Amino acid sequence: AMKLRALEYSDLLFVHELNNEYSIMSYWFEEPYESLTELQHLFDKHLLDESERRFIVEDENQVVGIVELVEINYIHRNCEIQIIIKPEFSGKGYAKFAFEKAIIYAFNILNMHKIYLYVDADNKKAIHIYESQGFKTEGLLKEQFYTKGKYKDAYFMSLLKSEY
Amino acid sequence: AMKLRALEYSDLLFVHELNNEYSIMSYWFEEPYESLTELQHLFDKHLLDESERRFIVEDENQVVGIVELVEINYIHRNCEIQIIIKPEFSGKGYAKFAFEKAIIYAFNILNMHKIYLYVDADNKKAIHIYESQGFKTEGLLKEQFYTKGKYKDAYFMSLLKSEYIL
Amino acid sequence: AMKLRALEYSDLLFVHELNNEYSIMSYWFEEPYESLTELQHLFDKHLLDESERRFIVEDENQVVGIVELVEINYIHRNCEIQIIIKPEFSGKGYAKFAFEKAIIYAFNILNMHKIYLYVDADNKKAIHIYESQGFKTEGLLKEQFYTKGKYKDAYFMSLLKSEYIL
Amino acid sequence: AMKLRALEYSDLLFVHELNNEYSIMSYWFEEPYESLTELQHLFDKHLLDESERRFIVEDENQVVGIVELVEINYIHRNCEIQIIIKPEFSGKGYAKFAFEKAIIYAFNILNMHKIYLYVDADNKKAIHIYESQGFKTEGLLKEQFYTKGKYKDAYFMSLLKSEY
Amino acid sequence: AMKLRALEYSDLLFVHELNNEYSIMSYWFEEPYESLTELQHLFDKHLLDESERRFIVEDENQVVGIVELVEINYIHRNCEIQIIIKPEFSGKGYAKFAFEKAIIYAFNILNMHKIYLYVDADNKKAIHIYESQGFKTEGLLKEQFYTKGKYKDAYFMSLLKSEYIL
Amino acid sequence: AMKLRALEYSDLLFVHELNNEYSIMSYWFEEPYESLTELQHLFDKHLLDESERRFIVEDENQVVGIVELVEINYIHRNCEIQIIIKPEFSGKGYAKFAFEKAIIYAFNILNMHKIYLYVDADNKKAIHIYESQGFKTEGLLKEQFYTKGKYKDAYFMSLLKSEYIL
Amino acid sequence: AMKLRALEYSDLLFVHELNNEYSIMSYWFEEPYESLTELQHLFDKHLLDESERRFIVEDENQVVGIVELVEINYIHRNCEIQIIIKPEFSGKGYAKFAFEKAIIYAFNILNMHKIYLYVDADNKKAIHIYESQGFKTEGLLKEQFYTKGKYKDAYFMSLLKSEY
Amino acid sequence: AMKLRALEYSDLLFVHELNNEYSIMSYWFEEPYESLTELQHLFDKHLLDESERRFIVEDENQVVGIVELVEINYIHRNCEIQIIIKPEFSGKGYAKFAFEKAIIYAFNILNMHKIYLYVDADNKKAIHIYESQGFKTEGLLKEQFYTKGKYKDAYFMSLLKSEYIL
Amino acid sequence: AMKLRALEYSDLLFVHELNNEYSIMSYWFEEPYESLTELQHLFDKHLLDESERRFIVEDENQVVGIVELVEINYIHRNCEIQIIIKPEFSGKGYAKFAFEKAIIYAFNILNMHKIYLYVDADNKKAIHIYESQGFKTEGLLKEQFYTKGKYKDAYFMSLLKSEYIL
Amino acid sequence: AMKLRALEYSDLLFVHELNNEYSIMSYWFEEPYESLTELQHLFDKHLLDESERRFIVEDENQVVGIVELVEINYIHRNCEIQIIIKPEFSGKGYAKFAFEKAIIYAFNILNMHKIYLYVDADNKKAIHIYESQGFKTEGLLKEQFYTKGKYKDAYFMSLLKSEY
Amino acid sequence: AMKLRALEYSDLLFVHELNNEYSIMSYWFEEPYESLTELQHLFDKHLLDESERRFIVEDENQVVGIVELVEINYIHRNCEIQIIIKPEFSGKGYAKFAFEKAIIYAFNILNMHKIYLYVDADNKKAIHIYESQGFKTEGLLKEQFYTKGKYKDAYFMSLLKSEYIL
Amino acid sequence: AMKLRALEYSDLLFVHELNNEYSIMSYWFEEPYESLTELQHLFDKHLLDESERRFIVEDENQVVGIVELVEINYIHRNCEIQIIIKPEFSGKGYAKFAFEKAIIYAFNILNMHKIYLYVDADNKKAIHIYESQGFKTEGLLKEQFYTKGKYKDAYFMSLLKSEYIL
Repeated sequence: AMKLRALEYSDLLFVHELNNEYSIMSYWFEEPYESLTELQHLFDKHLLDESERRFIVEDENQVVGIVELVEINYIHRNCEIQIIIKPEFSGKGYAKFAFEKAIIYAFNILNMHKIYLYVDADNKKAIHIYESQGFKTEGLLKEQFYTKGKYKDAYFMSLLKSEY
Repeated sequence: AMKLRALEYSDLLFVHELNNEYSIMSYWFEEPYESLTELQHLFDKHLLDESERRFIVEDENQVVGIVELVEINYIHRNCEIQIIIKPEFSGKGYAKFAFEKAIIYAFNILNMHKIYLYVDADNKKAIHIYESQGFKTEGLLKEQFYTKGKYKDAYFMSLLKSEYIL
Repeated sequence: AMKLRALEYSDLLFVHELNNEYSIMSYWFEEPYESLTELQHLFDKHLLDESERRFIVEDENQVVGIVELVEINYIHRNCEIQIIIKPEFSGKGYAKFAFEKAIIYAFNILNMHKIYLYVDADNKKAIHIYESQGFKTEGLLKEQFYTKGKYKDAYFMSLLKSEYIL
Repeated sequence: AMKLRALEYSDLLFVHELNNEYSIMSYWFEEPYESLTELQHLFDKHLLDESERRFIVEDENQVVGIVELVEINYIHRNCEIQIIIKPEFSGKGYAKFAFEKAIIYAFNILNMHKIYLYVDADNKKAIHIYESQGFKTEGLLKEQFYTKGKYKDAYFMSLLKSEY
Repeated sequence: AMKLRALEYSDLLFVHELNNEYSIMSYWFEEPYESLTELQHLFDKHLLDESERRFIVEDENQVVGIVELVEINYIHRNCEIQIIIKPEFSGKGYAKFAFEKAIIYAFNILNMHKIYLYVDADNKKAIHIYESQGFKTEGLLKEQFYTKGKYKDAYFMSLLKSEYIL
Repeated sequence: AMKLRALEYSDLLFVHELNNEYSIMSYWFEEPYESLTELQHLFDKHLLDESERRFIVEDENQVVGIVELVEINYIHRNCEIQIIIKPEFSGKGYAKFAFEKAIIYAFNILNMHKIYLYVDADNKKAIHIYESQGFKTEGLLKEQFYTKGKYKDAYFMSLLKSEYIL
Repeated sequence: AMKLRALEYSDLLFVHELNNEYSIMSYWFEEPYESLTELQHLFDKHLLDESERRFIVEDENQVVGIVELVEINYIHRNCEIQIIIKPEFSGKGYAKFAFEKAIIYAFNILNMHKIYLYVDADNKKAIHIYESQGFKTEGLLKEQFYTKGKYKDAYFMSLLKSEY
Repeated sequence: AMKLRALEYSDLLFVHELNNEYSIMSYWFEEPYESLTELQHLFDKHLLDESERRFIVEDENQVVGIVELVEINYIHRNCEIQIIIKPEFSGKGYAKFAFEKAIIYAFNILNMHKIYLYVDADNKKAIHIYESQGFKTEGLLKEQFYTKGKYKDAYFMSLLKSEYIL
Repeated sequence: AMKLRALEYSDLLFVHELNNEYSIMSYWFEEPYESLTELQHLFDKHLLDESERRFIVEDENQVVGIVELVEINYIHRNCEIQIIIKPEFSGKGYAKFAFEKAIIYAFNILNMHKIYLYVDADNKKAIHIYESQGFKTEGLLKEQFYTKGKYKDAYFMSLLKSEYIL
Repeated sequence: AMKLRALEYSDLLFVHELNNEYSIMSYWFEEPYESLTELQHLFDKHLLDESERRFIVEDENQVVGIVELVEINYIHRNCEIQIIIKPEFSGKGYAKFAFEKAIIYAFNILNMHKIYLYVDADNKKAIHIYESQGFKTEGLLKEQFYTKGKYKDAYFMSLLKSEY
Repeated sequence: AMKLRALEYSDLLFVHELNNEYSIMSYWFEEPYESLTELQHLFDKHLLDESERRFIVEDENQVVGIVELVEINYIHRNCEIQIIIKPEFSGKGYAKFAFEKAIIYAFNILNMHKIYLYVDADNKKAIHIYESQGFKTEGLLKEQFYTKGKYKDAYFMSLLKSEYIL
Repeated sequence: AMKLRALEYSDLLFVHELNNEYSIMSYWFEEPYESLTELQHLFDKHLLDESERRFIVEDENQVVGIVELVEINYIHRNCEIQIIIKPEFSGKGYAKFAFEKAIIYAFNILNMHKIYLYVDADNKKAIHIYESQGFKTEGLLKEQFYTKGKYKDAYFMSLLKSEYIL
């Protein structure tokens, strides 16, 4: 049994660890540096931010990951989606479930018209996970991000509600 | 023995659980997403908001639900009513008790002239529970809400004090 | 042994209970709805309010009630008096003692020239308890309040210092 | 032609003068002392106070008086009414018009159930003005106010909507 | 030539005049009382309120009215519409132009799915002006408002984008 | 024609001058140093201070002086009175009129039971001006103040309301 | 062994009790009403108030009373003195010691030129305690205070440093 | 002679006009609604925002347009570029000059590694103006925006510094 | 005719001119750098600072200098004195008048017991002006200050009230 | 006649223009972008900043330039010096005078022990102006700044008080 | 083994004890009165005050005293020094160690040019302890302080870095 | 196993110790004085400061040191690097690992173009530890700092990314 539940202050500890792991943040072009105090101040800052919906992917025993619908625009009705499953719990398909539930939330609850995401071109794993759900590559932004000491190309992929 | 009491800060932990259940919030067109900190900040924000009266529905042993009189207008003397009995305690008549007690509170204490509510046209259970108390359908707002990925119609039902006590 | 002391923050919980009992509040035309947080914010708000003196009525064992000198005007030298003894401790004469001590505080310490009160015209018990101390009815405000789904009249009663010393 | 219009900051000057006249304030048990700065701070303080409705009685040429519905309670549905016409403009029936318009506002707009007022027992003028409109004496509060160096009795009068 | 533009702080002087006219506010169940300072503080308060879009209706020479899209919900994708053309400029078709431009703004720019409004059941002028644009009566809320000392019913009318552009 | 009115912010400039004249302040044991900005901040500070009533004494043409009812205590019902007529307008009897009107304000409007004042034992002019109105010396505080490089004694004088009406 | 020590937040509990005793406050014309919260807010308010010096009179075992040098004026170099010994500990001369130490503080530390006090004319006890230390009656303010339902005369007494 | 300067508060009025023209905003997928007060508050809000560089495009006589380097990221070293020339001054080549100067600012002063932009797939004029400077289409985001009552696709175009120096 | 009056906000423009003259600030070991805004913020900061009494020295026609009693300690009853007469008005005896008036103010109004000052050991002009009034050298602080790129000694001079008036 | 005077709010207009000129800011590695509002907020922010001393170089008629002693450290007793003369007024030796006066201020008034500065290696003009006053090159920081689309080397030069 | 370390908030309890001892504060002309809350607020106030360096003097087992470098001026490069060793730990040479360590801190870390102090002319113990380290009497300020009900003279002593290390 | 992590508030205590050791700070020209409260306020102050990246150097068991990338400039793309390994854990090579990991962070994550540092010319150990990683001396700032009662020269050393990848 797996579920998605709103992010809570009490969970920031977990979110702290993830945000300070190099391997995880790198694949998503993030910086693996964030004090718990800064994370808590950011949680408080965006407490009423209706452009974001940060969730927690939880299995039958503990929290396993995070999934975020960010840049939620209510005029164009689209939003970016980000998924991060801790490598400790990779091996059990949590990413696909979290992705499906996040898509269902964005379309059926937030009434979004389109979802999009940026994925490292070399991250064929996540690329295939996304393609399985109906996401189609719409762009190839070359040298759009800098990580591991090099500029990396990123696929801009997306999915329309009409296609879902 | 059942009662309604004022919603307390200490009760938010329960309300939180209800505000994140998809099945519960859906029937009320709400969004099943709210951090405990957000709920607390909102409680603090509306602490002195006289347009709201959020009661907790409690039974002989523990809390069971929440009934709220919101959008209380004191010029037109009307307010919206919302009921949410946790499914764990469903089928015990708590909904009817809480709804009737809230009607009495609105008419006899708040001196309201009219009460109204929006109910999904498919929730015949709630429509019947409301009709039993005297609420009559006054409108059908088609595609008025959006839930479960579809636009849902809503009966605007209401009850007048004159119809409730003559 | 009975006494009156100043209302303390730590006492608010007791007050909270009283402020949510419909039976206690209705006779005083108040609304039986108040979260503990709202009561605490109100206590902090009026902490320096010199127009109010809220005393706790305590018996030999525990707190039994509340008395209040509100709307204290220092130019006209008068103030409204309110008393509430929890029904659990009713029938033991606490209300008369609290009324006497509050009158003494108003006249001898606050240097008030007059005390007044509103009492439901049907509440003959409180009316006689007040008349015993010399409070005389000076007005009949018809339909002055709304409670229990009906408009209620109220006696405006009062006692001058010149009548208290005579 | 006479009218009632919401009180404005720009009118406080007038309200200042009235509030510092002994003869006027005395009949209404008020204190004839108020700096313009204090009056402006009080106007700002009660800007969003929904328990009050302060108006201005204006004739065909200038402002003549003030009329206030205060202590507006929306549970018991009643409020106190106060009227003050500057003596310069006494002689033309402005008080009766202002009173009638204030009653109409309280009953037909604020949906009030009862209106009440305190009037000095010796103020037979205002007493008769009020009795003409249907107000009935409900109480005689003796020595309820102190002015001109003596305690004065005050009639508590009122009018129900059913009677109006 | 007629246009709708964003409401500006400098325009409040006009809005003030409209917010204190009994005849205008009555048909919209509003209260004809608002100090210029209150209106300014409210404008400042809702400056960043994305649930509102308050347009001023202007003609070839001067301002004539105000049309507002309020209660903009971005989940259910619906909003309420309100029109007020000053009587001085009535009978010139400004109301129809402003209403149609506001409908277009809501459907084509705000990406709204439905528009609705409350109209007094006696204001057949406004009911007809709204029916001409495609609005259909979806409800009759009896005694829903209180104005001119009487409880007034209100037609809940609405228009769907699907019905407006297919 | 002479009058007393409430102290206004616009009057502070006048006050400023008086508050920087050594001759005027020394007799009242004050310090002749006060920037206009400090006086304005003090006026704003005590704007809502109900313990003080600062009146301007105005003649037929211009402002001539200041009178003050300070340390107004509403439990003991007394207050200190202070008067200062600019030497430019001295000798015309303004001080006696201001004293009489201030006493009348304290007794008849503020409902004071007693008025008191401090006056330099050498200032026989002010002493006689006070004794004319019924103020009687109740104390001689020796070396109570320090001015002009010397410790100065002061008469504590006062007048009861019972003596003022008799 | 007796001592005087600066008033501390931790001692306000004691100061609370004293301030709510009718018999004690009455003799000093104070009002026997004060919540602990108000007392703490007042302590915080006057934390940096250099016009006051509030002490605590402590014996060999516990706190017994309070003594305050208030209205400290540094131009005229004088201040009012107030002493309150809890009746429980009356019987042991704590008031005389506290008074002497407060006088020594005012004169030798604060460099005051004169000390004064108000004492109820009927309080012959405190009057004699003060006269023993050299205080001389300088005034009789009749009906200066109101307590126990009556106006009471108060002796204004004082002591110069030159006389001490 | 044409130039680019920093956006000043005094310029906001001009911006205001541009930000309320439907024709100008629709092509950039913006909403043509913004009170002057909101624009001023936004200018003050982002005054210290180092992620944005908003320049005014000025000609020999007056201000003609705006250019903007927004979403400036200093880790990945890229930023979005936006340009708007008022239609009154269109056809004179101002847009190309502004684009060139903004690219030069981004690459030579901000040390950016890449610039990118969104442009409506139908706006062939802007597309060619961008392609002239070396911006190459890297993506086609279908139904990425909503304007004029229709979902619109957008080319994601961009230019690297290595292509600009080569 | 010469006088000393309280320093006013409006006077800062003059003080500014003096606070940026190297020759003036040097003899007083101050730094000849201070923006008008800094001077204004400092005036506002010390507005209620009772440890300072900053007088402006004025003549028959215009302002000429500034004399200040700073570091006013009310336990030890001593304060430092500083004089600055603008060179334009030098050689007219303004310094002696201002210094003597300040001494009188300190001893006779502030009730100070001792006055002191630091003076450069080379400024024999100031040393003599101070000795003429009774100030006696009590210390020689070598290399106590740093000005004109060199460490300068300073005479600590002082005057007792007992020595000034016996 | 030339002088240096403290920077004033009223002068920020001038400072605005200079700060938005590309040629000037480039030689000093600054960014030629600054709104007048931002400049005023920065002036207010550093109003009490004792680590800075910003002056204005003024000739017989108008303001000509700016000179700043920044990063004033009072432990190590050193500070950076920056000079900017508007090109309109280049041709009259204002830079040398401003530099000399700033050095005199830093050493003789601020009691500094050492002054230092960064100058573009290609800016032989300013380099020689500085060398004339006794400044000696202590370092060559290669690619220390980025301007005009290229990394530029900067001479770190300085002057001790003992050498001055 | 002895050391000096920065004063910590947790250390205030000790400092409090020293700030209320008459014998200790007297020799330093301080007032033996300070609530723990006042001391804490002052510590918080001067938390970022670079003019002060308050060290605690600790021994092998526990805290023993406090040594402070105050009035640190960074233009003239001088500061005042104050030592207070609790009498319980007197006669063990802690004063000399702390004073010498503070001198070293001022000259070698803070880069001060001169150190000075005020000492009661009767405290020959402290005068000798200071002379042993090189401090030389530079002034005699008579009646400069007031303690134990008498005006006390004070030696202004000081030490130059040039005299300490040549 | 050794690692670098982000500096946490809970780590400040460790930092506090290091920041009060004269031996550790002197080599980095810092002052060995800092209360824990000041360090906490500084951590909170720079919490959102993107110009700094303060890492803790941790070994297999406990925290051993600190490394810092400060003065991070994103236009010129450079930053200063600082390292401090507590002497207790010196000699185990932690400093070289921390330096390498910090350089990697600056170049590969922050995208820095150059790193630089100041090191005491006598600290040959740190100089060689830096030269091993490719840092080359670019300047000799003589008498650039003041510590241990003497002015000290410092090597300005640095490493480009082009040299790090080559």
